[PDB]
Amino acid sequence: KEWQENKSWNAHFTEHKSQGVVVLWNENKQQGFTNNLKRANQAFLPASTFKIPNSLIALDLGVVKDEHQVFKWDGQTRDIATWNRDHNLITAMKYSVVPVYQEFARQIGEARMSKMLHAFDYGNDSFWLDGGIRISATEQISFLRKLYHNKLHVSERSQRIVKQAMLTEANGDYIIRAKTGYSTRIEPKIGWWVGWVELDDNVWFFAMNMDMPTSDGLGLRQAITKEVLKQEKIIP
Amino acid sequence: KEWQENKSWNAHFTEHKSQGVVVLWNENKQQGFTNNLKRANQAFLPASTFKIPNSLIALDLGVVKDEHQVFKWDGQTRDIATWNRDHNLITAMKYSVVPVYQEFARQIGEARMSKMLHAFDYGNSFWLDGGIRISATEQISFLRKLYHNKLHVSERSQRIVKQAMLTEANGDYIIRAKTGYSTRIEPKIGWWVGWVELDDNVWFFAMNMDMPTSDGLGLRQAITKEVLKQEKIIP
Ligand SMILES: *C(=O)[C@H]([C@@H](C)O)[C@H]1C[C@@H](SCC/N=C/N)C(C(=O)O)=N1
Ligand SMILES: *C(=O)[C@H]([C@@H](C)O)[C@H]1C[C@@H](SCC/N=C\N)C(C(=O)O)=N1
Ligand SMILES: [Br-]
Ligand SMILES: [Br-]
Ligand SMILES: [Br-]
Ligand SMILES: [Br-]
Ligand SMILES: [Br-]
Repeated sequence: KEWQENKSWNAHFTEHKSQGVVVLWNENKQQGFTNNLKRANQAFLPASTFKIPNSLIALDLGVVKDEHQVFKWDGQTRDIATWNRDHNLITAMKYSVVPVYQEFARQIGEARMSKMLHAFDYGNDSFWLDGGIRISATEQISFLRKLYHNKLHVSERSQRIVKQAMLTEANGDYIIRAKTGYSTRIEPKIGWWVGWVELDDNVWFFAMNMDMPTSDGLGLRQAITKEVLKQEKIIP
Repeated sequence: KEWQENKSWNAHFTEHKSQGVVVLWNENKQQGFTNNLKRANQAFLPASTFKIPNSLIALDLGVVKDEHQVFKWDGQTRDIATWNRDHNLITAMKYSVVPVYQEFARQIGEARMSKMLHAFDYGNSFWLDGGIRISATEQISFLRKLYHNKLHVSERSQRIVKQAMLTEANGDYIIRAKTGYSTRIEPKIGWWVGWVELDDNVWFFAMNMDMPTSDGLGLRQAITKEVLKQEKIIP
């Protein structure tokens, strides 16, 4: 619908010698805001943000029975400690456990994965890491709004379970449901944070990506998004 | 002399795809604020902001008798229309009439210019392409002496220059200020320095910003005012 460029948010990026985009969508007012309309509409690899639709499809097809089912560690030690243990959907999403999601994708199969992504109108195996799938910030928001309103073609149940699994932060002021991403297999190397802020009276959808040349800057994904949310008085 | 960085003002620069510093000084609270403590303390060529001390010295030495004395156009046409006419101190300051100020400087002479700038503790054609340099915070320090009539020149000299600095006034505020554009030496910068008089307080300000072309000159005032609006110093 209607979009507005707010170049003042660029200050949040330059303060950290960083480049990227934040996109906000005010659900009540049906209005979007971004520091960079062009980058807002540039498609990148989803990386770990692909765990949202992967989770939805796995649940809807019964590849994942529920958020309690245990996926046993395969015993192969990997360089992220949190991966080297048993997981359920909740902890697999929280710790971005690629091995668990690769197994989901194999059991889903490329034919069913394709029909589901087409039905989700999601962007355009390992394809979400080093393959052809691409999605923009504004496309992330468009997908997330369908998930929020249970409007994706999968069961309501599938959508409620994934939204539970997206829980990141909650207090008396706000709830954040979101997914982090880090795309390194193809240039440019970017960090993602996509999801939404639930308030008493409104929802603010958000999608941000930023240049991530090294691991060191990963915290800026959350820190820069929150600086924008603070500035717009969406959270304290 | 306590200073505080307020990085939120950087929004006013980035909104205009621009880089620079604004420095504010709250006279009542004796506190300063800037978006960039480092750039606040970087010295640049004063350019037309040098007309403030040049005016003060010219008046104190009797090179300029008063704000009404006429400086006759020398008849040489220059690329700034407003320069191609007679001027007094008021219009020479308003239109930044370099030829008038060069004549002041010649009659002052380098010896008296030097002793006066030392007595003013001012910074470290010389103000355009020479050795004189001043920071935003040094501008504020000089302007506060002018405001309080504490520069070593006559009170009269100081009142006349403050009159000549008048830029804008209404029922909300008075601005006394001088614009500058430094182009002879890199980096090319715009200046706006002066103060905002309110009923109960004075806010000193000094801003400079990268000015690669003529196109952005209005941002000197526009960005300073966005900061003054945000801090609720003016509506
Ligand atoms: C999601 O964005 C994941 C999270 C851990 O940052 C990344 C992990 C990579 S594969 C493993 C690379 N790092 C190993 N130490 C990934 C992907 O390539 O899509 N998602
Ligand atoms: C002050 O900053 C001046 C205003 C007009 O922008 C600016 C003009 C330049 S050119 C000097 C003119 N040369 C001969 N008449 C200038 C400077 O060079 O310092 N200041
Ligand atoms: Br929940
Ligand atoms: Br991640
Ligand atoms: Br007098
Ligand atoms: Br006056
Ligand atoms: Br000027």
